[PDB]
Order: sequence, then structure tokens, then C-alpha cells
Amino acid sequence: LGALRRRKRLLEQEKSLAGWALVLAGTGIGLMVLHAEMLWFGGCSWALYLFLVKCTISISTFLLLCLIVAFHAKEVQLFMTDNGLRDWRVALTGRQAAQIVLELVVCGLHPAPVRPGFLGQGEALLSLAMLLRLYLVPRAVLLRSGVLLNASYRSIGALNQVRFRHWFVAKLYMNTHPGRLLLGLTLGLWLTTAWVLSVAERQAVNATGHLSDTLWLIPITFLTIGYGDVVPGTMWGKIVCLCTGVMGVCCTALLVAVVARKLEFNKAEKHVHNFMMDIQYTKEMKESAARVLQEAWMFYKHTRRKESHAARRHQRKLLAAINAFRQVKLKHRKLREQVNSMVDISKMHMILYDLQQNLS
Amino acid sequence: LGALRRRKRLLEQEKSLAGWALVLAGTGIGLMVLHAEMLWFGGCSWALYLFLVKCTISISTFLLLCLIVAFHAKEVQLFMTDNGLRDWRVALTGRQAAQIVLELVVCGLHPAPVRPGFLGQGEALLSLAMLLRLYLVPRAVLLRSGVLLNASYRSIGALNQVRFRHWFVAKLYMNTHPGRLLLGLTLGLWLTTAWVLSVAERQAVNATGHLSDTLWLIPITFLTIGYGDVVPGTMWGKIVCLCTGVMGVCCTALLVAVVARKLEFNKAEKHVHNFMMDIQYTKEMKESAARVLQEAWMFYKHTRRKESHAARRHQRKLLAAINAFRQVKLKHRKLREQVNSMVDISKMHMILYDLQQNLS
Amino acid sequence: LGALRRRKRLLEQEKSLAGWALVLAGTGIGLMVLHAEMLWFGGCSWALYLFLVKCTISISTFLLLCLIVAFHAKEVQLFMTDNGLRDWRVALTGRQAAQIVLELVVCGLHPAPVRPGFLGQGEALLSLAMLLRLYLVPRAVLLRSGVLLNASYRSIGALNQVRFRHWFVAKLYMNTHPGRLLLGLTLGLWLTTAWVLSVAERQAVNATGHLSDTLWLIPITFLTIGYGDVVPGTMWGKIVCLCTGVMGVCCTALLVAVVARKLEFNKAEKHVHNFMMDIQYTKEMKESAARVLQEAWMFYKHTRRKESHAARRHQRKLLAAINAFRQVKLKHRKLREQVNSMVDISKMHMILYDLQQNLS
Amino acid sequence: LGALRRRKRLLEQEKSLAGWALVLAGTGIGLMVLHAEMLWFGGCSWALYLFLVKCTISISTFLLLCLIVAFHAKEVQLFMTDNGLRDWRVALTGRQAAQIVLELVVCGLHPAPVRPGFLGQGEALLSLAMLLRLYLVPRAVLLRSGVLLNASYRSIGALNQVRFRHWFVAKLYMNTHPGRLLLGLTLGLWLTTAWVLSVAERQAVNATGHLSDTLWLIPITFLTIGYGDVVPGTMWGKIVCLCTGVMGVCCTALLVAVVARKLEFNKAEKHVHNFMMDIQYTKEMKESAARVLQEAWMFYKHTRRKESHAARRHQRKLLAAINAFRQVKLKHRKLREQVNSMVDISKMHMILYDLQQNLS
Amino acid sequence: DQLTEEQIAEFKEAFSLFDKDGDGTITTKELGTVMRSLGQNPTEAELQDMINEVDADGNGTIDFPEFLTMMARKMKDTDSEEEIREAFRVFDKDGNGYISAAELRHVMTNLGEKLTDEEVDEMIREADIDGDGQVNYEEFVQMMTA
Amino acid sequence: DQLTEEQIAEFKEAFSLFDKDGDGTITTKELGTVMRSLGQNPTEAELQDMINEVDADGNGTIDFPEFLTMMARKMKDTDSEEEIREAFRVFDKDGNGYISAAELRHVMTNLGEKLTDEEVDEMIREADIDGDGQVNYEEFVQMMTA
Amino acid sequence: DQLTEEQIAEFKEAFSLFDKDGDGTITTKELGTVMRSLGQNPTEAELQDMINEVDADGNGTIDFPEFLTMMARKMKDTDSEEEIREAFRVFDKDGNGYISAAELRHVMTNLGEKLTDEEVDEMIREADIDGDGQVNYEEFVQMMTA
Amino acid sequence: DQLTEEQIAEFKEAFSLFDKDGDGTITTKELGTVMRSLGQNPTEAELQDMINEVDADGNGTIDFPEFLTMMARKMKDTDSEEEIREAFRVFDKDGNGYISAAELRHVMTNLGEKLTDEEVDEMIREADIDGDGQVNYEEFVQMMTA
Ligand SMILES: [Ca+2]
Ligand SMILES: [Ca+2]
Ligand SMILES: [Ca+2]
Ligand SMILES: [Ca+2]
Ligand SMILES: [K+]
Repeated sequence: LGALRRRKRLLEQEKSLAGWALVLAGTGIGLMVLHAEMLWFGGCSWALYLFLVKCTISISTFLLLCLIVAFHAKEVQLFMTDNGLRDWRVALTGRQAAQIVLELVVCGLHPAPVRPGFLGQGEALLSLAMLLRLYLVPRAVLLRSGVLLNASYRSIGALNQVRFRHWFVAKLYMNTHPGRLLLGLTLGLWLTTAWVLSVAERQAVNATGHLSDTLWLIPITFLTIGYGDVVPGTMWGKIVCLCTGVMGVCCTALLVAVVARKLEFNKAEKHVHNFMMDIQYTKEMKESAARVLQEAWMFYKHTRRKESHAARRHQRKLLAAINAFRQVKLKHRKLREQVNSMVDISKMHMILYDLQQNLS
Repeated sequence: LGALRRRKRLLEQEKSLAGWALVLAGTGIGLMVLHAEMLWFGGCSWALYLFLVKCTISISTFLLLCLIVAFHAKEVQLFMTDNGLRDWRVALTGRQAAQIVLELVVCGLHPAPVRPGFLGQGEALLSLAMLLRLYLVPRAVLLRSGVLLNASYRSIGALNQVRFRHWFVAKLYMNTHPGRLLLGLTLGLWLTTAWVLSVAERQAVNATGHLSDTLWLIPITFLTIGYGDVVPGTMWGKIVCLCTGVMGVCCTALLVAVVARKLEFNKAEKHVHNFMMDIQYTKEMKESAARVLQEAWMFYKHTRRKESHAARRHQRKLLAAINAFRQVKLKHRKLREQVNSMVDISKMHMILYDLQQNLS
Repeated sequence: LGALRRRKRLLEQEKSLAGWALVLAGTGIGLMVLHAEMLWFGGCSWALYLFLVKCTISISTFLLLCLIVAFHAKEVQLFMTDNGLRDWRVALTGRQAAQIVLELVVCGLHPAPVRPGFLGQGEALLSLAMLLRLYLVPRAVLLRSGVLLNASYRSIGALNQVRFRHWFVAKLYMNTHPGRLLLGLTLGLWLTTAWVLSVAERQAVNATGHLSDTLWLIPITFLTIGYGDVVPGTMWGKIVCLCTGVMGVCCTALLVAVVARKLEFNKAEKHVHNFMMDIQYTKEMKESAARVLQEAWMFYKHTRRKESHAARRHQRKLLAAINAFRQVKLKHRKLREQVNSMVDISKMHMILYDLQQNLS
Repeated sequence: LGALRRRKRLLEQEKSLAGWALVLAGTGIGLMVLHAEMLWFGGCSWALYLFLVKCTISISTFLLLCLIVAFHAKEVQLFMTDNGLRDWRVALTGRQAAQIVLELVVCGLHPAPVRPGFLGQGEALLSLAMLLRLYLVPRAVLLRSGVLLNASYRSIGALNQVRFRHWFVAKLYMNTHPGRLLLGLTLGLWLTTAWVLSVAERQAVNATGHLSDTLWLIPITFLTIGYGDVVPGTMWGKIVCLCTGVMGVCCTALLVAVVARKLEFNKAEKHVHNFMMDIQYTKEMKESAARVLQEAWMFYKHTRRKESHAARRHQRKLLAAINAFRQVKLKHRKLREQVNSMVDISKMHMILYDLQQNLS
Repeated sequence: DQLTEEQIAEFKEAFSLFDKDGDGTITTKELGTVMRSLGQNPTEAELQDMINEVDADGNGTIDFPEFLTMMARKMKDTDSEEEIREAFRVFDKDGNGYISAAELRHVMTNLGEKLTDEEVDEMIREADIDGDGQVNYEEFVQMMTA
Repeated sequence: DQLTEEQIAEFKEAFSLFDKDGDGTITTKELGTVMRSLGQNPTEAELQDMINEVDADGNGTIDFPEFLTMMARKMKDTDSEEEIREAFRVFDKDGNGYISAAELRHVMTNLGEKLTDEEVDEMIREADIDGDGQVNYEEFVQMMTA
Repeated sequence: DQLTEEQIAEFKEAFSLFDKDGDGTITTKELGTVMRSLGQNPTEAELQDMINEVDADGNGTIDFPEFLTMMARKMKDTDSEEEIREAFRVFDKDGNGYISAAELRHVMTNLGEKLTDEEVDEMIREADIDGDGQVNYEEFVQMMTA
Repeated sequence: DQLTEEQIAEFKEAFSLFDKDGDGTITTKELGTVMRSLGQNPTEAELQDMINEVDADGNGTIDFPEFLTMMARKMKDTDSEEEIREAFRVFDKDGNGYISAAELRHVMTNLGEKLTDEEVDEMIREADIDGDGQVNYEEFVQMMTA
């Protein structure tokens, strides 16, 4: 029964390694967004500062490599212990080997110290390519949640015959509060996309490399308006703005279902509304009937007495009352017929209950 | 039993104070707009009219102070009398203290007199901030409706518990007639957004800041088309036009419920139209059968003798009428399957009625 | 029983004029089109035909006025004979009198002969107002359709409270074949809006007239792309651009459920496809089971006789086969669950048939 | 019984002819592409390569005509052998004659050799018109599936009304590939549409006829922002841009159904999620009740002893705890009502099973 | 009955559609059958109601003159004869058409409307030939319609 | 019956799919079970129909030559043999295929089409060997197909 | 009971809507009828609970003072009287309101909260006049509410 | 069974959740009750299959060691022990696990895969201690797994 304890220890170690991976990715992104800004702000005569920054980045990349190796090795360890295990070299899954090699080469590329700012456009491509590290958060977030640890969770879920490998945490998060993290992600992506477009729009003297100017021509997209006050003429700028446009078009279909869901109408409210309609409609029908009968009596009283132009208006009043009565009757029928057959689930529940109570 | 009378009096007072709050907010906005219009149109400082207007709006804000003080005090009194207690500050609206202070300081801030068209944004910011008074609309409209006053409605709503604190009046208004207010709101906010865009943009003529030129561009952004003829270069202009664009593109997701379930096609017309098509297809099938049999007899007549181009053409016509017969047959079959298979509610009601009538 | 015959005669007379309404619509259009083209594409010296055109269009307007008066007289006669009254005056009322006055003033406004080919300001506004007669088509097509003529349709609809008065023809026209009518309506209006766009942009070779560069701007706005190469600076041009843009974005809605409806998937092909997938899936399961068992048997010889890397490769293949088996099993389980579910109609029909056949 | 073998041979021959048609159409489009771009890249002084390309494309079109004639002859032979007759002429009719003539004239057009990179934009229209061969692909791909050969599929289609001839393969492909082919088609159309657009702008040294400059507007035309820096206003350029805009806006409306299906939630995990929500809500309610009683006892403690500011604060805490308890209870009631509702299919299955098991 | 031959043929076609049996006349059972085919849940009480207003002279089922006259009805959009029916049904609290005329007049002449003081009651009493009062729509209809 | 061995194997596979039992032959009860599995509500009358046209020689259930011949049918998209079936079906007002030939000819030779005056009736009477008339599709099919 | 005449009329209107019968008083059968009309599945046990929790003095059905007082309730949004019912409702594991006071106190004074060591038990025992313990809400309510 | 105390408490919480009764042990009737509460239609045959496949030593219902061991199972994502189970069920055409080993080997060693000629049959026959053949998964499992 020691397999349970071994797996629990492996999961705890994996959680610790994922946490360290996330915090060191945070340190790496902190060491980013300063090297590029230092050249464009003030000067670059302080070579010691940039040398120290590059050395710290190299150390951070080395530590990230070490922790990634440890995490994937422990994943292989848990997979090996799950099955009948004899030797370390037994499983060595080929697809997993390709995945780990791809992860290594993704981490392998990194800015390095070589030995009037803005770095031009040629160098620091590897430094700019560090944004690819964003893929780590989806792997860490699901394992960070403690839902996997609950024995009762998987115990109950087993009899349902559903796998809990992936995307069920995403479904549960969407179910808990739709739009909550969606709005935050949509509002937070704008700063990152403006920052990455700034490098593409960087220029020595033209009013396009500034962050403030770059922050404007992306929000003109995702609004489906495109005033076009400025145009990015760079080919990299062209492809990045096309990507922003296509992702904005893709994301434009948001909030449409959840606004209707929030504006829904439960059965209790509909029931009380039908009660209100019933009472109001019977009251209005009684009033209209009284009005039309009183008009008819008025006309009959003035038939034989003072037969003249005065009695003419009463006929038009009678026709108007008749038309109003017809409209009220039509509306009452329209709503009553709809509400009578509106109930389906409750109707069949009542019918089956009556059938069961009938017995023999 | 006097609690009922006390609560009724409290509700009446709350309604009266809400009405006066709306009236005073209207007076405040009317006083605010005229000063801004006068400082830029007509006489700039022709008399002490500006000082008189500033004094009048100051007195209006002073009255508004005590008005909201009384409103919130009566709300606290209602909360006090709801719970049987004998202490002034036992409730004290602990968490609501922050809300009341926030609303007070929102009302507290106001344009004030200091003691050519050279308008400054610093002095006009307080006057521009008066748009925040619009928050009072839900508070007034909730008490405006008399549904909350009626006792029989609460009587019937006690069972099948539904709380009536908020969003219920909105649901009833939406369900009563969806098309009454959304179009009016969309047409009304255009004037306000055009006015606020015109404000703080009238540097010196320059075809910017005037109402006429700035009123045109906002509907273009709302329609999500764009022309790029003129853009607001001011950072405040940039953020306000971005806000107008985002609210417009959010509002574009509309009219879907206006067209659907309103261009619908209910049971009665569906049934009568199905009967219509049934008899029409019967007639068409009879006509096609008569045509094909007559063509067959014609082929027999020109087959018994004189086999020639006429016989060939008659064979061609026979092959033409054939599979046209089949098309008619297939269409009738499709319609009959659709009508017989789509009857769910009526069919289950009929079958349950038959089962009930079967008895033993 | 002469009431039915008189009503039939009245409907025949109404048909005798509904067609002539759209017949005179053609000369109503010719009132403006030929004059507008001739005044600008030719010299102003062609004064020998302007008087003839004006007199002819005046006679056309007189004929239209007489036609409208006759139609209204016949319909009020129909109302009178339906209500079975005797007094001429009682038939009229405020609503129909107001409608008559509105129709008279709509058709009353016509251009009149006053006695470089430049249209001075808005001297053709009276001719422009003639285009308002577009709402004549729906009434004419409703009264001209033979669906209301048949007695059997009304006979059946009487027993179901259908109220054959309006919108029924629209619903049936949408139901019979929605695509063609909506596509034609969307395509036809482009020519009319392009024609009406050039009302004052002609000027004198100002690169905005000649009916060119105007057929291009409107579709660009309709597509919401908004190139903004040239923008009409006229206030009337601005408002007409705004309204055509809003109507284009309104028409952009829907036009997408048609492909979903056409790509339907009925019960019969659903079931045959499910049978196809069932046989394919059992075949795949059998193949996978054979593969995994053969790999397991192949493992035995190297189990008995040790070797180098052979057992490792065989174990790798065994794990791959197990993974494929699990994938096939899960996919088959999903498909089986899906086919078992969503069978509500068939299941309830079968169970009710079984209950009926059970008897006692 | 030889009709089955004859039909199988006919279908095999049709498959071979369709494959040859597709490959020869590919050769023709390749030759057209090779002939194109030669004037703008290279030199016309060779005087032999273009002539060889033109002659080769002429032979390609000749062989394509021959194979199209053969394919139509084989399909009419299939029709003749299906409708067993003994007349060659009787098989043909107006519809097939019109279809074959249209196909011939589509293939009939061909850019033939007549005997600075300026071709005049008038002599290459025939070469540009070769794109019309795209409609020859669906006829090949539908028959190349091979699903028709399986006799079991036709057997299952029998005993039922399916008549699968067209749109059946489309429905099956949509079911098996919801968006796999759609995304590929959308991504691949851009290169072809840019290539066909870069013909009207082919002006010498105009900085617009080049392919790189051309492939800028179509992505934004498919998008909605479309600021339109290029604003191409050449001949037929308006028509081309309008067509691109309308097809792009038509293609925008997709991906919604598939993203909703991917984000959809299965009932299997819904049941266990509701179960754990129930247990968690029970735990929360018990915790809240414990808090309420614990805070309540201290009030009686301070009632027995001297009351003070601490007692008042504890009363405030008691009210807060009561409010929290009410909130938790309301939320639990909502969730319990929701889970009790719906569940229609399972409940009716259970009740019908109980009714069947009741027997007498 | 001055119907033209073409209209006679059209109404005969409608009658042929209505009469599935064709012995000349469908019976109440298949009246209910076709009514439920239209999609309405039938009840024997309402079917008997329908047949015993539509039938006349005790012939039963349906008759050609009866069919013609009932289709002569229900073709007028609005009138003052077949729509004033409610004046004796909306004020029948008991619902059998036998509620006292004075009581109904007193209870319904105050719904936001007032006419007189017992003058209407005296007029209603004098309108009846026998002074029946209660719910006697014959005299009221004769006085009102003509 | 010159079917090739590969096609024989394919049709044997189809027969194996159809015959779940494999005693060689599924019975009418499981014909109904599989038919309702395809999602059609079964009626014993229509099952007895299905079986009594498909079966031959009184063997019952299904037979391999019978299966082969009915799959030889239902494969041609259209023809003039199995689609002209309605010529004696649509004109049977009684529905039993025993309505008078003269009456049906008179009533159906006027639906917007006219051919002759009793010459067609004389030809139809002479076509039958025994002059049966009524609904005798044997002579009609003999004079139609060949 | 100082209700104004207008409020008396309004409550009379509400009572008239509630009392469909009008003998003055609807009976439990039509209480269940109207309850199911609102759209809730009724059970006889819950209907009996309703009637014997609303009725007083053994009069049965409904009474005007009873209706007036139960409508005096269910109007306050929150309170400390009708919402403290849970304090004895929820801790009844047996569910009949007869679970031992000491056992419930011991089992429920440890859910993340600790108060004392048996001092609360002694206080609870002394609170009861007869020292009943178990579930005696009378003494607890008398100590807590006032 | 060296489980840590905190994990013992967690599994005790899980056991308390599973055992609604708490006599220590829910019975098959309420096993089916909770199973249908999860939203599955229960059958007595499958409930008996569940209970007899989970129970050991003839104690019935559920047992704490039994629960602990079956929760020790169903946690491994993949394995070669509880997933090779199909090797003796997928080839049971008769379905009772008594189909001839030689026949199944001959019929299933040709689906696009070929191994040898009767050598596999001889090896399978020799693998069994008694040469039972047919479906004897004990010897096959002992040979394959270890
Ligand atoms: Ca009859
Ligand atoms: Ca068999
Ligand atoms: Ca009563
Ligand atoms: Ca237990
Ligand atoms: K859109």
C-alpha cells in the first residue's frame, strides 16, 4: 500500500517544483523589460550595469533549465512508478523525449552578453523571444489547485467513468464565475501587446518608437473601427498588427451569452407575473364591459328623445368601446392560451404523480 | 400592528425624497450646462451673470447635501424600525458608512466661484464631474413604481419565496415591452457623449471643440465603420473616444432578440399552413399522375404505328414527367414526416389523456 | 345572403385599384429620374420639353390623387357594409380621417413648373419628397395575393382564432423560401441609395458627382470596413451617410442562420451514420485487441530468452498498443453514450406504445 | 445481374477520369502561373520560353477538353445503362446538353499566343479567366471518397428514405471535421486572392502592382477595422474590393458553435460536481450556524454582566453573522432548486421503469 | 340566395374538404377527429356544445344550409350583433344566466361610472313584457339592436 | 450470376451484417428489432407486409437469392418499371385496387387534359383478355413494358 | 389594530383574491389547488403542516385575524426572532428536536471554535427551570431574545 | 498498511461520506439508491455484480479493508494488470469464457497479422498445467504478467 504514499510524495514534490518554476519565471520577467528600456532611457555609458544584468539573466536561465529538468525527471519517475517498474531506462517514452527536448531548446535560446541605444532591430532577438515562456502558467495552475488531492473527489468520480487529466479544471473555473478572469485577461493583454509592438515600431527619431504612441494604435483594433491615424510600415509590424486584428475579431464574440444568462427569468417570477396578468386582465375586461354597456344604455335613452345631431357621437363612442373590448379579449386569449400550455415539465410531473396515485 | 403603518409612512417619505432628489439633480445639471455654454458662446464676461450662476449652483449643492442626508437617515430609520431594538447606533450602518461617505463626497465636490474664451480645464473639471449624479436614476425609478406599495402582491409572493430587493423591476420592465426604452436610451446618450467630447477641446477655433464638428464623428465610431477624417489628439480625447468605441461595439450586440421570437410562427398558423400544404400537395400529385398516365397513353398510340421522331419526342416527354413525379412524392413525404414527427407536447398530452380515460 | 356577394364585389374593386397604384408608381419614378438626368447631363437650353414634362407629371399626380380617393371611398364603403349601418357620417372617425389627410399631404407635395445645368440649392426638394411613396408596395402585395381570396382558408382559420388581417403574408413569404427575397431586397437597395446619395455633390466637376464615386462609398460603409478615401462634408451628406451606415449594420445582422438551417441533419441519416460508426468502431476494437495480444505473445519468447534492447522495444510497443486500446475504448464509450442519450422522442413513443399494448 | 458489374466498371472509369481531370487542371494552373509574372520578373528578349509555355498550355487545354468529353460520355452511358433502353439519342435532353455546352465553353476559352514588362492589361484576360476551373474539383472529390462503393451503406440506406447523391459527403465531412478543413481553406484562400488581386494594379513603377504591396489590404479587408491606407481606385478595383469585403464579412461569422461545443459541459461530471457542491454547502451552513450560536452566547454573557461598547460591537457582529447565514441559506436553496429541476430525461426514464415494474 | 355558379362550385369544394365521409355529412365523432387533427384537445362536452348550436331542425350532424349560414357568419371583421354577446355573460356571477337584474345593475353601475338612481332599474323592469327581470336578454336585445 | 469472388465476399459481409443471428437467417421479430434500432416505430402489419413481399417460395424469413435479388433492385436511381407502380395505385379511390376502369378513366381524363371520347375506354376494354376492366394491371403492364 | 379604512379595504381586496370560495374561507383542498396553480407539486403532509401552523383556536381552514397576523409577519426583511429558528433546527441530528444538549454542545463547540470546558454545559443545564436539557428551546429563547 | 494519521482521517471522511447509514455500512438497496442519485439507471443484476465483485470473505455489503483496497485500485492512470483484462473477453464469441482456445486462436491470428503455423497452439496447450485450453486465463496470466 506504499504506492499511495509514494504517489502523494511525488505530487507534493511536483507542486513544489511548479511553484519554484513560476516564481523563477517571475524573476526572469522582472529581469526583462529593463534591459531594453535602459538603452532608450538616458544613456548606456554604464556598461557595468548591463553586464551585471546579462550575468543575472544567464544565472536565471541556468536555474530555470535545472528546475525544468528536475520537474520532467520527477514526472517520468511518477509515470515509471505507476506501472510495473524495473529500471530507469525502461520507459523513456519517445514522444515525451521529443517534448522534453523541445522544452530544452525553447529554454536553450537566451540573451547573452556580447563582451545610440534602442538595440536597433537585429540583435536581442533572443531577448525579445523570452515572451514564449507564457506557456508555463496553464501547466502550473491546474496542479496548484488542491482538488486533485481530495480522496473523496476521485472516489466519487471513478464510478462515473470520466477522466480528470485536463480541461476539466478549466470547465469548472468557467462554471464557477464566467467572465471573471476573462475580463481581467482581456484588459491585461493590451499592455503586453503594446509593449511588444513598441520594439517593432522603434525608431531613432520618428514619433513611433515611444510607448505612449504605440499604446494607441492597438486599441483602435478590437473595436472594429480602424481610424488609421498611423500605419505600421514594418513587415514585422505588419504581421503583428494582422495577428492583433485576427485575435481581436476572434475575441469580439464575448459576453453575449452571459449577459442573457444574467438577464434570465426564472419560473417563480414568471408565475407571479402570470398571476398579475390574470388579475389585471379580468379587471380591465370588467371595466370595458361596464363602459360598453353604459354607452349602449346612453344611446338607447337618446334614441327616442331629442333625435338630432347630438345622438350621432354616441354611435362612434359605442364603436370605439366595442373595438377596445375586442382588443382586450384578444390580448387576454393570447396570453391565457400561451400560459395554459406553457408548463411542460411540471405538467408531466403532475400527470405521472396522478397516475402513480391512481394505483388499481 | 403599528409597524405596518410606520413602514408605510417611511416608504411614502422615501418616495417623496427620491422624487425631490431627481428634481434637484435636474436643476443642478441645468445650472451646470448653461455656464459652460455661456462662457464660450455670446458675451463672455458681460455682467455678473457668471457669479450669480455660481452662487445659485452652490446653493443647489447645499440643498442637495441635506437632501441626501435626509434620504439616507430615513433609510437608516427604516432599518432601525425593521428590527426590534432600542439603541440609536446599534446598527449604525457599519459597512454602509463607507457607501454613505462616498456618496456624500461625490455630492460634496462641486464647481465653485474663484472669487476672452480662455477656458481652463482645471476650473472646469469640477463642473464636468457633475455627470456622476446620474447614479440616482435606479434609486428613484425603483421607488417610482407602485408594485412595492401593494400588499396583496407581497402576500402572494411570500409563498414561493423570491426576494424583491433589486433587478426585479428591471426584469418586469424588460418583459413588459422590450422595445420601449432601449432605442430611446441609445438615441439619448449620443447627445451627452457629443457634448462631453466637445467640452475640453475648444482651444481656439481650429475646427475642434465645437459641437457641430464633434457631434458627427461619434456615431461613426458607434457604427463601427470609421473614416479617419479627424481624430482627437488629446490624451483625454483619446481615452474618451476609446471608451465610446468600446461601449458602441458592446451595444452592437443587439436586435437579435428583437428579430427572434418576434418574427416567430406559433401553433395556430403552423397547423393551418400545414393543412394548406397537405391539400395543395395532394392536388399537385393528382395532376402529375394524370399527366404521366396521359403521356403513357400517347406513347402507346404512337407506338402501335408510325414509330418516328414523334415517338422519340414522346419518350423524351415521358422520361421528363418521370422523376418530376418523384420530386413531388419526395416533397410530400418530407412534409408529412415533419408534421407527424414534430408534434411533441400535443401528442404527449393526448396520449396521457387517453391513458387516464382508459381506467381499468 | 347578398352581403357575401357585395363583399366579393368590393374586394374585386379594391383589386382593380391596388394594381394601378403600383402602375402609377412607375410614372411617379419617371417624374424625377428623367428630369434629374436631363437637367445635368445636358444644357439648360432644352427649355422646349420642361413645360411638357411638368404638365405630364402634374396630370400623373392628379390621376394618383383620384386613384387614392377612389380606393379610400371603396374601403370605407366596405367598412360600412360590413358593420351593417345606414348613416354615411357614422362610418368616418378621427383615425381614418387623419390617415386620409396624411395620405393626401404625402401625395400632395409635387414639383411644379416655375414658369449652365446647375440645380440651385434645393429647388428639387419637392421632387425628392415624391420618393416617399415606397410604403405602397406592402399593402398592394397583401391585397393582391390570392391567399385571402380563397374561402377554405378563412373557413379553417375561423375555428382557431387566427385573425387574417396582417403579417400573415409576410410570415408565409419568409417561410416558403426566405433566401431569395431577402437577398433581392438587400441587393436592390444599393442602386437606389447610390442614386439618391448624389443630391448636392455634383457642384461643377467637383469630383463628387456624375453618379460616380458615390456608388462606391455606400457599400464600403455597409461592409463596415470603412476605407475613408473620401468623406462627404455636407451636413445632409453626413446624415445620409450615418443613416445608410446604421441601416447597413442593422441588415448585417442575421443572414447567418440560413447556412445552419441548410446544414441540417435529420433522424434517418443520423441513425444510419450511427450504425456506420458502430460497425467501424467494433472493427477497430477487434483489430486493436488482436494487435495487443500478438505483441503480448511476442514478448514471451524474449521473456524466456534474454537479449539486448529486444525486450525494451517490445515493452515500448506493448505500452503503445495499450494506449491505443484505451483511446479506442474511450471513444467508443463516448459514442455509445451519445447514441443512448438524446433519444427522448423515440423512447417515449416506444414506451407509450408498450404501455398501450400491455392493456391488462 | 451483369448490370451490377457494368455499373461498378463505369464508376471505376469515372473515378480514373476524375483523377486525370484534377491532375491536368493542376498542370494547367501551374503553366498559367509560370507564364504569369514573367514580364515583371525577368526579360522578354528570350522569345522562346513564353512561346513554349503557351504551346504547352494549349496542349494541356486540348487534353482537358478531350478528357471532359470522355467523362461526360461515360456518365451519359451510365444513365443509359441505368434506364435500360436501346437508343443513343433518347438519353440526351436539354438540361444535359446545356450543362455540357457550358462546360465546353468554360474550357473553350484559352490564352493563345499572338504569333518592357507592359502587357497592356487587356491581352491577359483569357489567362486570368482560367481560375474558373475551381468548380471542377467538387465533382472529383465527392466521387473520390469511395463511400459509395460499400454495398452495406446502400443496404442500410434502403428500408429508409435517404437518396444520398449530394451534400451527403459535405454533412459527413462536417460531422467528422467540424473545423479542420474550414481553417485550412480560410488560411489558404488568402494567397490565391492576393495573387488574383495583383493584376489591376500592375502599373509600371507605381509602388502598388508588386505582390508584397498587394498582400496588405486583403487581410484587413477580411478583418473589420480596415483603415485603408492603400485605397486602390483602379478599374474594377472597386468591384474586387467590394467582393473581398463581402466574402470576408460572410466568413467572420463562424467558430462560435465549435467553441461553445468545446466549452460545453457534460452531464456525467455535472452530477458529481452538483454532489460536491451540495456537501460543501452543507459544511458551510454548519460552520455558519456554529458561528451564529457562538456569537449569540456572548450577548447573554454580557447581559448577565455589565454591558458596554464591547457588547454593542458584539451585537453588530451578531447581525453580520445573521446576514451571512441568510446569504448562505439562500444560495444553497437556489442550487438545490436548480439541481432538482431539469433532470427531465432521467426522471421520466425512472418513472416509466417504475410503472413497467409495477405491473398489476 | 343569388349565389353565382362559380361561387357555388367553390363552396362545394370547401364542403367536400370539410366532409371527409361524403355520405354527404361527417358525424360528431369525426368532427372531433378533424378538430383534434387541427391540434386541439377535444372534450365531449364541447363537441356536443358545437353540434347543438350548429345544428337546426333536429336533423343532426351538419346540413348544407346550416353550413352556408354559419359561413355567412364569421366573415364580418366587426359588427354590433355578434359582439354584444358579452353584455349578458360577463355580468352573470352565477353563470347560468339567471342572476337578478337589479343586483347586477347595482353592482356594475359603479365601476367608475354612474348613470342615475333607480331610474335605470325602473326602465329595465318596464322593458320586459312580463317584468321578468333577472337575465332576460330577449327584451334587452330587442330594445338595443332595433 | 457471374459475380466475382471479391464481390461475393463483399456481399457475404453485407449478409453477415444483416443476419445478426447467423443460423443463416434472422426472423421477423428481430427484423422488427433491427428496424426499430434504425429508429422507425414498428407495426406488426407493416412487418408482415415487408416479409410477405421479400419472401418467396414460402420459405419464410430471408433467403440468400431473395436478398441478392432485392439488392439487385433498389440500386438503379430511376427507371420506367418500379416507378410506374402508381398508375394503378393513385387512381384507386376505394384503395383495394378494384375500382371500375371506365369510372376511373372518366374521372381522371379531365384533370386539365382531354384525350378522346370513349375510344380510350374501348381500347382498355379490348386490351384485357377476359375484358375484366376494373383494375387489371396485368394487361396494362403487358401493353406498357413490352 | 388601528388600521385605516383605506388599508382595511386593500387588505379586504387581498383576502377576497385569496378566498376564491367566499363563504368567507377556502378549505385545505383548494389551498392545495391554488398552491399547485402557482406551480408547485403539493403533498398532503406539507398541506397539513401549512394548515396546522397557520390555524389557531382549532377553528380550521383560515381566519381573518390569523391571516392578518401572518401577513404582519413575512414583511420584515430581516429580524432576530424568526431567523434564529436554525439555532435549534440544524443541530438536531435525530431530527425530532430531542437530541441531548450536552452531546450537541460537545459536537458543535469544536468546528473551528472553542468557548470553555463544560462551563457552557453547566450554564445550559442551569438555564432550564427543570434541568431538562436535550432540546428545550423555551429556556434558551427566554435567555437569548430577552 | 502504514498510512499516516492525517491520511487515515481523510479516508475516514471519505468513508463517512460513502456510508450514509453509519451502522458502519450501507446495504445494497441504498448502494443502488446513491448510484441512481448520481444519475444512473440501476438494475438489480448490475448491483449484484458490483456487490459480489467488491465483497470478500462473505461478509456482505461493504468492508473497511475492502473499501481501502478498491480505492487503492482505480487510482492508477495506466497499468498492465487491470487493462489486459480484455484479452480474455474480446475473443469470447460465446461470451461465457468457455470458447475453444484453438478456435479463437485460429480465427483471431489472421486479422492482418500472422505469427506461425500451429506452434502458438502447441505452446498454448503446453502452457496449461492440465492442458485444459478453452478459456483458461489463470495459466495465461501467470505466463504473461510474470
Ligand atoms: Ca358525407
Ligand atoms: Ca442466421
Ligand atoms: Ca369563502
Ligand atoms: Ca453505517
Ligand atoms: K460584427
